[PDB]
Amino acid sequence: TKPGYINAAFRSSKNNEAYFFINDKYVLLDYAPGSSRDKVLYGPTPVRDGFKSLNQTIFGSYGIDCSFDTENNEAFIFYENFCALIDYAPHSKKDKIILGPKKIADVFPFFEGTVFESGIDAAYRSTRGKEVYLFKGDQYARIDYGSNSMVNKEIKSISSGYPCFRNTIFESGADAAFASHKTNEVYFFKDDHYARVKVTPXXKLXIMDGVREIVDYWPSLKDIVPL
Amino acid sequence: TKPGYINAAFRSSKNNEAYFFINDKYVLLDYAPGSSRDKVLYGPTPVRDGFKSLNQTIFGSYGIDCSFDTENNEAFIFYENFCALIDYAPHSKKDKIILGPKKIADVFPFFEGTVFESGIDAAYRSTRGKEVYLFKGDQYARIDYGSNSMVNKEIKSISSGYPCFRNTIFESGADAAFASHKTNEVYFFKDDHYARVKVTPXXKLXIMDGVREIVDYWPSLKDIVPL
Ligand SMILES: [Ca+2]
Ligand SMILES: [Ca+2]
Ligand SMILES: [Cl-]
Ligand SMILES: [Cl-]
Ligand code: NA
Ligand code: NA
Repeated sequence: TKPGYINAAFRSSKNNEAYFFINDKYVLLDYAPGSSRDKVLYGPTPVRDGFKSLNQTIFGSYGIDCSFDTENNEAFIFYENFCALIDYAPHSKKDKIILGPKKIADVFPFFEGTVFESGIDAAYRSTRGKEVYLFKGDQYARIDYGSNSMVNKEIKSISSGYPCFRNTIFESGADAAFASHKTNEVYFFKDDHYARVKVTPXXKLXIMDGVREIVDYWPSLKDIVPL
Repeated sequence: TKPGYINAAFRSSKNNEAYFFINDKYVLLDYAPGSSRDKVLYGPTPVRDGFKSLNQTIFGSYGIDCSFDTENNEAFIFYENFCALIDYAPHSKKDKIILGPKKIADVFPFFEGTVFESGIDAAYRSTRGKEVYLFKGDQYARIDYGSNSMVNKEIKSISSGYPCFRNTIFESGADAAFASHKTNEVYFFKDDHYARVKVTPXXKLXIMDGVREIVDYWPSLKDIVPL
């Protein structure tokens, strides 16, 4: 990810809302999926100011570079080789850390000695059980955070797993991502571009309307992107 | 540093007291300098329990691998490539972070592109002004935290700065160190050994009574080191 662009994202338990992490700040967006009533609810503002529990930690100093909602008001956040499980309390505004900060390889042992050990580019919550897809360069992992294991017991290339990404900028990786409130729809970001994808746990599907520009799709981000 | 051995140390504002950092825990010690009557004041205890402002940080998780006092009830602490200025508030147990957690080359930018950038081995407070000696492998630096600069133009080898360490387990580095309450005496740790040294911001040091065993010098730490 380059300066100013979306480096992390996750879906809120609050309907039709998502947190986007850029540099060392965040934006809370009502990304209005399936309509055009998008609006920025909060931000741009420092992670250290927004989520005070993160203020005097690595996440509050440097921001957050990968994430994904788990369940309820919880989400895993990453910065380089460290990660944390947080409660981002969207109603009470009373964020707390639940786990860590801990090295990725240690919260997720199966990642030790892989490309994810030193860091993760992007991730999103599967609709399926406790499954998660994570991306590092052109590689991706599918995990189960309840069993804390790799579902596909093998780390495979993105094109092997996302044919819709072949001959696109996403074939080689993503800046950030997040699962929509819209069942089985996923957003992938990369530079000033986004891909709205429809997935299905049976390997093969589609990009909806090709690769477009983030600010064309969400005019409310017009001069927030790049930051 | 091998597991169970002293990984960091700094001198307390309270007379003849010091904090020794071992694994993910620490000991508070009346180390009794120039006299005897050593006594363990607290611990061993997880850093995350004794210092709660650090509980949910990389320090609470992994411990401290390098440190040095500055002035008052403050100190710089380290863990790999991250550091933080803390208030250990010895009178009240109400430690708080004052700065960081943050990358070393970030707080001390002259360490950028240096052997110090990825981590520091040991450090001690100079009696002179706001100077500090830091060691990594077999070399060391002399910085000033007031001007936040390097006093010594160049990173020098240990044997060059410390003749007394020639042909000693210390010329290849140390695990930990701290300045004594007793003027210009410094303690250096390596495995089960230690050198009590008489420095003098200059050229000619001397190891008082040779290299000895930590537990023979501090009988109180005898069922504790190694941990
Ligand atoms: Ca990223
Ligand atoms: Ca050390
Ligand atoms: Cl993400
Ligand atoms: Cl030290
Ligand atoms: Na997601
Ligand atoms: Na010291």
